[PDB]
Amino acid sequence: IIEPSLRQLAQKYNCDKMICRKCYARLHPRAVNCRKKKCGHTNNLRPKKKVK
Amino acid sequence: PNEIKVVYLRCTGGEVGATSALAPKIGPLGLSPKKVGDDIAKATGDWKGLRITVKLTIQNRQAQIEVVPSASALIIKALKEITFDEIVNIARQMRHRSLARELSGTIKEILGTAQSVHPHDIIDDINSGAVECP
Amino acid sequence: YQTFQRIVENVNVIISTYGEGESGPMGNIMIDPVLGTVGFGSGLHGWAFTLKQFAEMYVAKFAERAKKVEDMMKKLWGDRYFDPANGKFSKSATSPEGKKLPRTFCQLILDPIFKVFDAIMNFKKEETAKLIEKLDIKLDSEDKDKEGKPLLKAVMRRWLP
Amino acid sequence: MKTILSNQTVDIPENVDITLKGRTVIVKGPRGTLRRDFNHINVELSLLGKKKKRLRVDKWWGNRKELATVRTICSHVQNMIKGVTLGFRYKMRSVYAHFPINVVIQENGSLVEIRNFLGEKYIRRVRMRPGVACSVSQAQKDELILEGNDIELVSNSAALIQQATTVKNKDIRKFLDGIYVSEKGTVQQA
Amino acid sequence: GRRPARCYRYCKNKPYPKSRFCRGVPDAKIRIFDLGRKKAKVDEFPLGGHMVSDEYEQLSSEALEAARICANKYMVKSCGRDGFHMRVRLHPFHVIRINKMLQTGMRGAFGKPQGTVARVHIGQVIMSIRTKLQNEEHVIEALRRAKFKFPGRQKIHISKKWGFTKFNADEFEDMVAKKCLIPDGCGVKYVPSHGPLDKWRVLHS
Amino acid sequence: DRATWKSNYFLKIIQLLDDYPKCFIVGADNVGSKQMQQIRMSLRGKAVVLMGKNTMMRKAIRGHLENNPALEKLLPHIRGNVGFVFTKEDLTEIRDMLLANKVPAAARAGAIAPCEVTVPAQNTGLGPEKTSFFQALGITTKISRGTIEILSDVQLIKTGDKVGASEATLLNMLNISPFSFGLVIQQVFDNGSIYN
RNA sequence: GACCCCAGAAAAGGUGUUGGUUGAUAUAGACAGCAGGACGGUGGCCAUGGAAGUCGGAAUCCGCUAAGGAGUGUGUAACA
Ligand SMILES: [Mg+2]
Ligand SMILES: [Mg+2]
Ligand SMILES: [Mg+2]
Ligand SMILES: [Zn+2]
Repeated sequence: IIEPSLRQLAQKYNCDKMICRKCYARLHPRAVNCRKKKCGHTNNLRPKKKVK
Repeated sequence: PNEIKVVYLRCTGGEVGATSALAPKIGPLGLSPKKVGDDIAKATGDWKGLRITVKLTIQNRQAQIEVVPSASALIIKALKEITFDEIVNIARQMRHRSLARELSGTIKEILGTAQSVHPHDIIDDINSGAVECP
Repeated sequence: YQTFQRIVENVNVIISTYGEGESGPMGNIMIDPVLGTVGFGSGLHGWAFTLKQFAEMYVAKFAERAKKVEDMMKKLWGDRYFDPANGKFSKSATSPEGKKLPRTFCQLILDPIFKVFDAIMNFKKEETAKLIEKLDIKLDSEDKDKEGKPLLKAVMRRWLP
Repeated sequence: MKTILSNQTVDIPENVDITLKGRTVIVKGPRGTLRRDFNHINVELSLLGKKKKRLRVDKWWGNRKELATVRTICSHVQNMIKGVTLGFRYKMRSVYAHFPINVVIQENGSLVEIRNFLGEKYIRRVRMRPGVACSVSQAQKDELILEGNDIELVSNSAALIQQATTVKNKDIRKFLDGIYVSEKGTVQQA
Repeated sequence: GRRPARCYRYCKNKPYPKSRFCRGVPDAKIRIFDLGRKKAKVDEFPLGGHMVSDEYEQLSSEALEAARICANKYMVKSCGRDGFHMRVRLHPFHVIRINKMLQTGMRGAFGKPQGTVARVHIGQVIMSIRTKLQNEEHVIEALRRAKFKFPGRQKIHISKKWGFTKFNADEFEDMVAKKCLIPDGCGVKYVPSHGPLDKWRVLHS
Repeated sequence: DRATWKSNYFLKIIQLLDDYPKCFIVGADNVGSKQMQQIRMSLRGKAVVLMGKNTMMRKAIRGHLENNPALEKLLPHIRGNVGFVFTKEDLTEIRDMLLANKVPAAARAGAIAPCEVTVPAQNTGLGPEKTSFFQALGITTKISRGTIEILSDVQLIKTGDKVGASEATLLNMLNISPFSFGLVIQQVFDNGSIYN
């Protein structure tokens, strides 16, 4: 029974992030290029999907 | 407050509709007109547009009296049975009349533009009649 | 208390939407704790109670009996704030001293229940003895040697059948 | 391209005394002493004024990579000033769906025990960084206050708590249990 | 079914066109070389963009078909089916042989025709797209996508010539005005100032 | 077109500054486009209102300053979201008609509330399906006469603090009047004079 | 990473850094941040079970304006 104010706080760290298409790394939502060496810092990113 | 809050709008028109539309869906708000009320409301609202025909209604504890706003497509299709500037010129007299205007001549420009559903070229370099309407 | 009221509200809106009017042939059907048509407890542990018991025993602490318990249940449940320091019910959550007043339901129904739960679950033997003596609880033999949640079941089963 | 000079200046408040022992900055203020040496960066640190008390960081012939260390040093020094003047208070709101999280503060707020995270029997034990104090709130229901002077240590303690409270083998988008840093601010709010 | 393109990437053989000495060649993959509004006049599309190859290599007919379709889908989706014209200026006139192993060995190793490739040189245009001026971005993107179906490296050039013709865009207007060119079809007819005077009488009248 | 539009703004401002000797500088608060439409139509009889970049205003003013000096008084006052209203009617009547047309602005979610609003305990008239919002905000409410009914008056938001989405949508659904405000006169300018 | 033969590599990527080309915005106030607005005819026409800017086929206008698209997205069954 999570109150919405805490739901936003939890989602900020858990859900609302970006994912590299090549290496699945969890990046900050405003990231343009991946931060990890094994994916060539590729700029192919997709938002982490929601639960709805 | 007229014993009821019936200032809601309805978007039924043309065919009867009745219970096929959302007339019974919004009916329990007042519960008074019901299946007689939507029948007579459609009987009055058959004309003034065979389209969706958005309108407002006023309740007298049993029945409904309808006012039909001058929607663009509504009045255009209703007047339809070419530029026909004369008929829009006379049709801007009874208009809603605000249109966020500064002059009345701009109103016929705006609706000769919205009637594009070409008559844009008269509105583009109109020079006659911008004073004629008021 | 807030969760209890949430459940009450949800049931009430269910029956309001999907039932007939208050003027209906059935009549008023919305359940109110002041009407004593909602109860509490736990069936697994064998104890339960309503608004009637606490009000009745507090009236006996303080024909005519029915009137007293009936109009006392209205103070028993609601957004009414009772000060234990004052000893009189108040309808303001702020005292003249400015101190917040716990509401009556939590103050004189939930407070003893919470206190007996904490004493039994944390094994405070003198606390449970004092609580039994204040609440005139009659335990039986073979219940006087147990502790923890079975002792909780025993005390609650005897106190609130 | 070696830029001839890149310099940045930080103003010191009146009630703060900053001493330079080489590249080791010692910031002293009402809340105590913060010490940090920047010996891994080759810069020219100097104290200029007598009433303003400006501190200048200079980097000569810096290429692109090391040109960014000047602002890093200035921001770290400003963090030291903030810590010794107003202190750092991180408020963490412990959020749980079903199982309440029992947070027990042990000796002088240096140890935090998370008991019932997701209703399990293992007790997480987290030791705060030295000089960092933990507290359980009074104005808030499920809130932890982390106070300190070194922002590095305070936020690292907060991250220690947050990453101790971690869900495994589950849809983390669903299971939102844990303690998260609701806000980052100061003491005395000055 | 078809051998990888890297086997026939290089012009390692003399030209082998489908002739009376090379009979039974299977038909190539690409059949339509002009798409879009082929009928548009020269003045309709004043922009020409070319995909100039950098490798003296061989481009398979299947690859040409795939790149043509890749350009066609994007150009239709971006500029509509009436706003561009595509001309693939390579034809697969070279036949590549294959020595299938089921006599056995390298004895009688000469191979039967398998497919057709087009030999292209450095600086040679593979594809040309003519269009309206403001669609330069769309043309460059379309040719950029089409590059991915070819082995070697290709460059996108915004040609100075008006459309598909052989005259510069800045001189095209006054050349037509002073009648050195008459438009017809997608191109123009250059009118030299020598010949019969009756042609000049047909002009200026 | 940007250069032409800026030029058009220059000619517009110089023409209206020459035309109207009486102009009031007015601060635009969190005022909406619909509010501005209403204000322009209300003042369509007598006044005309212009707003734009302060830097553009000041630059055009300084450019026209040789032609009309004493307009430099307005120069160190073109700050923040403000603008000109040109009028020829008297000071207190224009001020009266500007304070008269202040729309009852709805509580926009995420904004700061300047007013302290406490909702009463009345027959709301809402259907018994909006009760979930009353449960989310933390109001205990009961069904009376087949409609939502609040037992006690309750404050919702203090002054000078942020508003929440649920708190705002509840007030929108109740259709009560939240904090209301509009464009307010900063100063006046009467033919080379400055007043408060 | 480290020298003809030569003992090992490709297409394709990089907001790592450097150099170069072309174009653009800007003291009439760039850019990025924080903060406002983001309207009316019009809940535009067909399309339908509901598609009100945002499933689609077409159109791309007007006035208020400082600006607001009959719409770049998220979202609703549609709204919001
Ligand atoms: Mg900073
Ligand atoms: Mg699993
Ligand atoms: Mg050979
Ligand atoms: Zn990656």
